[PDB]
Amino acid sequence: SSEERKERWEQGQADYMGADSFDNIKRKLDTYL
Amino acid sequence: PGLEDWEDEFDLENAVLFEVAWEVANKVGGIYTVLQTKAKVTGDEWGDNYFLVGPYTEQGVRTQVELLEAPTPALKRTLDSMNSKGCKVYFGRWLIEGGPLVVLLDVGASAWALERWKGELWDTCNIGVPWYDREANDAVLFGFLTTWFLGEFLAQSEEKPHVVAHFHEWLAGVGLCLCRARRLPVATIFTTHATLLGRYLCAGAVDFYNNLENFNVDKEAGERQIYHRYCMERAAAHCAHVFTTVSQITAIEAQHLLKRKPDIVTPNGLNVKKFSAFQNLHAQSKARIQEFVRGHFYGHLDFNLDKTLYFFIAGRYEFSNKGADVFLEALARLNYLLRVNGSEQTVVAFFIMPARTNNFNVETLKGQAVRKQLWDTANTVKEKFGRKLYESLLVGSLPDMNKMLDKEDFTMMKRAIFATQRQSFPPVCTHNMLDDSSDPILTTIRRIGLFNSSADRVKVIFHPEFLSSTSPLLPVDYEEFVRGCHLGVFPSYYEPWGYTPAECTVMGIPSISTNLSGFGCFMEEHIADPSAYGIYILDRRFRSLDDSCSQLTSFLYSFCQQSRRQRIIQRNRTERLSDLLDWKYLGRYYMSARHMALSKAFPEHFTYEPNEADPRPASV
Ligand SMILES: O=P(O)(O)OC[C@@H]1O[C@@H](O)[C@H](O)[C@H](O)[C@H]1O
Repeated sequence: SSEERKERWEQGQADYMGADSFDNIKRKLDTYL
Repeated sequence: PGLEDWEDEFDLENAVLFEVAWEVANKVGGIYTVLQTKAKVTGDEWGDNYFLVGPYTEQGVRTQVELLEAPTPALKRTLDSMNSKGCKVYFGRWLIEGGPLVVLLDVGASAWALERWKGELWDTCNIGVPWYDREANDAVLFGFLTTWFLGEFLAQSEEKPHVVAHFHEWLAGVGLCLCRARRLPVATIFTTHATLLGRYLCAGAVDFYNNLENFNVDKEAGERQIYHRYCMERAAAHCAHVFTTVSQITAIEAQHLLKRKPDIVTPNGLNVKKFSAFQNLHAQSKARIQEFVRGHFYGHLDFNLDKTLYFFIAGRYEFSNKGADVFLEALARLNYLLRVNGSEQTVVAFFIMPARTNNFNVETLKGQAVRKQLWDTANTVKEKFGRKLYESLLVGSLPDMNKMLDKEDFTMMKRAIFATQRQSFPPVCTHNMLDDSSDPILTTIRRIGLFNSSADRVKVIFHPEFLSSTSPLLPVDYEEFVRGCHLGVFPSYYEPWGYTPAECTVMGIPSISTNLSGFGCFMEEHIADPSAYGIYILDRRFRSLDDSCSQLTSFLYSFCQQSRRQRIIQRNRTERLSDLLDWKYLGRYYMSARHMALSKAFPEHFTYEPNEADPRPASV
């Protein structure tokens, strides 16, 4: 949740099955267009 | 024929375009030449509104960048604020053919802001960058400075013009993502020349081209620790007003990998004027290659040199990507076929691929020195014979042919003759391998059994070193040597676009490519009956390896069976094909992409009619 996910981002352990999949980035990005 | 000012008459008014790319004024890859060639025509269309955004390098600015003062007060104030806010940005010209305006951004002068910029990037798109990449951080900094420069330029202008941003590669996609994030009134174009995961998946994984729909890109990005690079690449591709690709194969690759069909395909072109400086050059090059093969094959010249064909394959040392194994196997099969049929033709294959060598071998230098000595002795004897014949012929007497040779002439001829004695066979490579045990090309040659024997009808020459005009044995550049060859075979497997086959074809040499490259698909789509124009497409997508090899063998055998008149006609047809690959025609697709971008960004002021009109049916 937020900060710990951010940490896992810089150290590079991405839970790409769940929260670190590109789908979340898609639903966050699509609002700007 | 078809010029830029054919049908796109459009109110451009106060529009500025930014050609953002990480490699501008910094030679790194191959699309450097693409930008350098496109700059002239794009600036001619755009006047003085063409800018390039790229990182600063001391070597590049020292060698090919001339610093100058920006012509507008807006650039003056933006540069002053940019330098006064803690960064370091310079201005100047690019010393190339077109001479476009360039802004250079020093990524090393903004290391203080990376900590806050990473946090803002994460809060904007949830994109994280590991600390050990040393390249993605540079891309992030380049994008942040690019978007900040664009925002300052649009904000500080007294009257706001229509700004167009054009990015080229994922080291610059962060800029597109950020400018779309901050809702700047900009038209964004994203063009990709090569998918990131394509190169990773072609190596190691099998049948990458038969499993596009069965690839869940997230994991394959995951295990290779290239997840974040794919993330930013795909995010930049998604949030683009117009998405563009360089070739059809890359179009399907992006569609099945980036999950977005590209709106327009833009092939890469080149300027044909410089290459054109057309049979005299080929004849000279063929004769001098004959000189080289005479030098290499001293003591075993038992085959006619008027019926010998020269094949060649060049490019970076990728055994699988360039398909050299297929070429070698098909050469072995063709040697078998020619030996069975008892043909007088001979095939000499050249392999120009860089390797890890130290020096030349003794045999090649010995052969070249022997050839030089023979040539010198022949010249001396022929000069003496001509002088004697002239003097004896002025007095009106027939030459007593048994007295034109004296003791020293016989001595020189004898010395040459004992110089041309050799018991071994000519070597297959002209250098000394440092990894001869682990070399794939030599291992394949040994397995297929081509040792330049007397009975062999196919000769293999491997030339690892870069081809230079100062070479001791081949003092020639790439262009002149390629001009003299007979055929260029490129059985490539993975290549987004073929620069080397394009250079071969624009030169006027018949070439063999695959339906698996951008150049092959482009040629197949834009002409009918491609075999008549000297281009043979190998079907590699819908066929197995053994099928691809048999087809290539059949193509080579058909080429070898052609008569001299047929070869001349085919060569003239391939000569009259260079104008299809010039920016005078290929530059229209980029222009259409720009018009799409302006239509999407500002529909109130601009409206585009979707005209996709653009041809060589046949010649026999
Ligand atoms: O007599 P022209 O119509 O000018 O043609 C002469 C042409 O000049 C150059 O373009 C080339 O040498 C051509 O091979 C030649 O045909």
